[PDB]
Amino acid sequence: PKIFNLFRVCFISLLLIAAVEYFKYGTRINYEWFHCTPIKEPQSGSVIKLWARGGPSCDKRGEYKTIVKRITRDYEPNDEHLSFCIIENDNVPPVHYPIHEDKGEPGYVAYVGYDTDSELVQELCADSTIYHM
Amino acid sequence: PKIFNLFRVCFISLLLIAAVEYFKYGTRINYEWFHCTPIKEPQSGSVIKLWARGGPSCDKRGEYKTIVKRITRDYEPNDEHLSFCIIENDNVPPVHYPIHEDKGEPGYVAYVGYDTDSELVQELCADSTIYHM
Amino acid sequence: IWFSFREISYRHAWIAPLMILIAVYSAYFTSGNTTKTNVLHRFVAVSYQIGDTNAYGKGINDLCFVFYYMIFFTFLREFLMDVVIRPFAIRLHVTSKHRIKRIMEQMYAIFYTGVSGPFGIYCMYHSDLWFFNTKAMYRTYPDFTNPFLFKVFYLGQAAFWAQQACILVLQLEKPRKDHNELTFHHIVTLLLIWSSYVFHFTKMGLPIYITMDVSDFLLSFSKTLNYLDSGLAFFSFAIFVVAWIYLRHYINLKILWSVLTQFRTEGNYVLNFATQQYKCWISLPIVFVLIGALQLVNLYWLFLIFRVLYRILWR
Amino acid sequence: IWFSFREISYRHAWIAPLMILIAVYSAYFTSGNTTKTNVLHRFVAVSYQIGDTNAYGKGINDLCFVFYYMIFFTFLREFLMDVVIRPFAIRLHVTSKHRIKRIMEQMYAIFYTGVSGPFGIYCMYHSDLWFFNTKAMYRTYPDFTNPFLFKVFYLGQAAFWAQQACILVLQLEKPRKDHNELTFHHIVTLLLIWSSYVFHFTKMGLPIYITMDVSDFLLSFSKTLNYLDSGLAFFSFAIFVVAWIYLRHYINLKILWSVLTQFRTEGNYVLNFATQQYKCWISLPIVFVLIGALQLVNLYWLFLIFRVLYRILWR
Ligand SMILES: CCCCCCCCCCCCCCCCCCCCCCCCCC(=O)N[C@@H](C)[C@@H](O)C[C@H](O)CCCC[C@@H](O)C[C@H](C)C[C@H](OC(=O)C[C@@H](CC(=O)O)C(=O)O)[C@H](OC(=O)C[C@@H](CC(=O)O)C(=O)O)[C@H](C)CCCC
Ligand SMILES: CCCCCCCCCCCCCCCCCCCCCCCCCC(=O)N[C@@H](C)[C@@H](O)C[C@H](O)CCCC[C@@H](O)C[C@H](C)C[C@H](OC(=O)C[C@@H](CC(=O)O)C(=O)O)[C@H](OC(=O)C[C@@H](CC(=O)O)C(=O)O)[C@H](C)CCCC
Repeated sequence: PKIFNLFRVCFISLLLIAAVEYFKYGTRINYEWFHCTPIKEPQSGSVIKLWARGGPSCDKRGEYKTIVKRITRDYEPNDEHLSFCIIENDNVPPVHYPIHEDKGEPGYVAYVGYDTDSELVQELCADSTIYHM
Repeated sequence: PKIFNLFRVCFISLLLIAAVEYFKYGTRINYEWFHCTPIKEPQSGSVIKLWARGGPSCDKRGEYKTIVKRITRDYEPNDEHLSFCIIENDNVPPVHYPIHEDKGEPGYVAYVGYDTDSELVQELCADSTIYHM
Repeated sequence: IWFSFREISYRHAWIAPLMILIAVYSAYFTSGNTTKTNVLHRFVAVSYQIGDTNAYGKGINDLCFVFYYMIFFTFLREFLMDVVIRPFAIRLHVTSKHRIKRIMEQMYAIFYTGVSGPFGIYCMYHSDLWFFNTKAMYRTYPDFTNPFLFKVFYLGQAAFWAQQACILVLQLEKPRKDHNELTFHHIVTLLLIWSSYVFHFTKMGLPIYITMDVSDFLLSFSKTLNYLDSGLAFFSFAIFVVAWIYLRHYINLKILWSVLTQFRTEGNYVLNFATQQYKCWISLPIVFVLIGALQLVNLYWLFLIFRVLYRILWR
Repeated sequence: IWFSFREISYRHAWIAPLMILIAVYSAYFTSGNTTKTNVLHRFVAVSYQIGDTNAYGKGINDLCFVFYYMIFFTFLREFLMDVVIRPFAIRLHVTSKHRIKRIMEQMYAIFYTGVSGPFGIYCMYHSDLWFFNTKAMYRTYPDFTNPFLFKVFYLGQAAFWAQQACILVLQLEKPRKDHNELTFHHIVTLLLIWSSYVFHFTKMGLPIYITMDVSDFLLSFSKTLNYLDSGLAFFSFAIFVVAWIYLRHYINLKILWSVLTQFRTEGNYVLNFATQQYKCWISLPIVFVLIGALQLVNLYWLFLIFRVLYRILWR
């Protein structure tokens, strides 16, 4: 009557079940990490250009999430205050990327800089609203 | 010469060190979870109003992150396509909340809905740009 | 009554699970709301009904249901075995220890499989999977919801096999029986059931339930006819070997070939973590490895069956 | 040379660490770039220099440096102990086993503490912490960077105490010595050092290094004078008990009161996970509990010291 072996195997099995359920939940809520890769493009000084590119699973939601994550994780508003804009491609469906590596234009781009050069962001975002952070 | 006890204690100590370093890193990159609490406000039908409220550590960056996380985690663009706007309070510094529970106006608000009622979002975001997702 | 309960629980091992089941059912049925708003409903019944249609979702009340019916199958095994088979296997002239224990086990297997085989065939009859069609096994993949009967069948099979595994772990018998690969087979079975349910591959798993169940029924019937020393046992063994060959090997090679071919061709084959579309190039090796492990274990038993046929045809 | 190496490593335990140190230093110094672009620099030197000022950051090369100097202190302990103390403790008329082992240990402690005490006092002299000022201990809290000498001192203390702990774990001696609370003290010491460095409380930790070091120096000197049977040992014991009372209890109650009072009043006291501001109402209990545990362990030893003074004053 190895009661402890039963307890240990049930315990392990429940941790396996919970680990797999957390894997499902975490990959579902953090799916843009797997499907979208950020593409930076320095413009001049501190400003860069953001967009994400993947397959069909990198939708507009994934691009937006990737861009805002890069904005809020690569710039420190405590050191210096930053400035950015999000520009949407309205000639594009929410799901628009293909499998193969010839993908066209992104659904979202962003220009991000520090307030030390805010005129460049202002003249680089044509007439899109600029968010301060 | 209990070599295995030394190995086990060193192993445990390194896992302690790594767990604490991951705690620091994760609480630093996901700080808005601790400092900002989302405040929803249903308007009519499927649309709601988003903002976050906390102490001085809930800056504009934290509010923006909380709002976009709620937008991208409470609405499913695969089921139905959504629509939203982000509205900034420009009469407010990036760091503006006090310790006590009398905090004024947020630095960011958002109106989010489904495309089944997109006219309500359009007339509820006055002249702010509307993002599709 | 401590000594009386100890003696009863020694003699009748089903009294404690019967008390648990009786208590839970009486508490649930002697009440008001018998719907999902009761706390005992997650144990007694399947939860997560989508609206008021016939399609159920998944959650943690699935674990609660599986655990409660592990308790139920623990009760049923002992109660049925003792109360029914004792009289039946004693009024039949079987005089031994090994003979009585194995006729016990194979008659219980005959009963359970006779219940669960036609059940599975009825579940596969009211769908497009009818007659082991392998395309309806992939067309509408993500399958977050299952019908009522399909879900209760699936989860009852999971509870039965989980109870078998925990009995195998919590030993109450001499383990040494000369067939150890059974532990590996039980591990593979629980992994298959659980991963099949969790990753929305239940339509893919139903044919395997059917094929393993019918083979188990025929094999147990043949071994019982052997135990009774009937002389009609060889006809049953021939029927069993033909049905084993077909239903296990032909159908499961068909399913394994279906993986390789129509896993990539039917339905969605672009990975999507947001939409929970796991049918992709990554999970194809996992699916193939699990079913191939099951089929290797079955091929071993086919070798044993051919060995016994050999002995029977030169001795 | 297998037997020769075995005999040398039995007799001289420092030969293997000396070989490791010699190899690493020769590989690092017989090269080109001796700056941070070398792979051995993260072991030989402290890394993460902020630009070209005198302030260093934190990272994983800190762990590499601590490990390499654990190896260095393992070498130094055995080599110094044997080669120097053997001759010194033998040309001095000490004839016993317990006497020779403890004079060994206390003379090594005297050497190490004589090096590390003035070092710490010099580090605390070139800052605003001068003379146990407890406000400069909190004003500029987040303290992500430390000066060169401050960092090398801090991490050398960490490496020395980590080596002491691993020696305590990897036993090479009869453990039973009648003082077990030493294991708890060593656990608390490593927790304090590591959490002090990781959570940017290093200016808060420097006074404790100073106060424990000077007390260790005086205590080891008094115990050595006891071992040599000098007769001058009682004067040294009185000096030690006065300095112990002051430097440990008065200063560490001052620091514990400083926690409760000026943890909340000096510098930032609003928690900020983004700016790594951990000085808040949450970490105040943690800091107080750790330092209070250290002070309870010290109070126990004060009881023992008073007990010995009692014996000396009625016997
Ligand atoms: C992008 C990343 C995402 C990742 C995504 C990843 C997702 C993951 C992938 C998604 C997965 C999807 C997967 C989908 C699949 C879903 C599956 C769902 C559930 C399905 C599983 C169900 C599990 C059921 C399995 C079972 O049921 N598994 C079980 C079925 C399995 O475990 C049990 C098997 O049924 C075992 C069968 C063994 C057979 C042998 O045993 C037979 C012997 C050799 C002969 C016979 O048996 C004996 O030998 C008697 C011995 C007994 C003994 O052997 O000890 C004795 O004497 O007592 C006797 O032989 C003799 O005796 C002859 C004798 C006389 C003669 O012939 O002359 C002689 O010769 O000696 C004859 C009958 C005498 C007749 C004389 C005519
Ligand atoms: C929002 C959420 C975020 C969370 C945030 C959270 C963040 C976390 C919080 C942030 C934390 C911040 C924290 C900041 C702090 C930073 C700290 C950094 C590092 C600091 C640590 C440094 C560690 C050093 C500690 C040490 O060093 N710790 C160590 C120092 C510690 O471990 C070791 C201690 O020094 C041990 C001291 C023990 C003393 C006794 O021992 C003395 C005995 C009783 C007497 C004597 O000693 C003997 O008794 C001899 C015995 C030996 C024996 O006892 O066995 C023998 O005979 O052989 C002998 O007594 C006799 O013998 C008399 C004899 C004759 C007589 O009197 O007539 C008699 O009477 O019998 C006398 C001298 C004879 C003289 C005759 C005049």
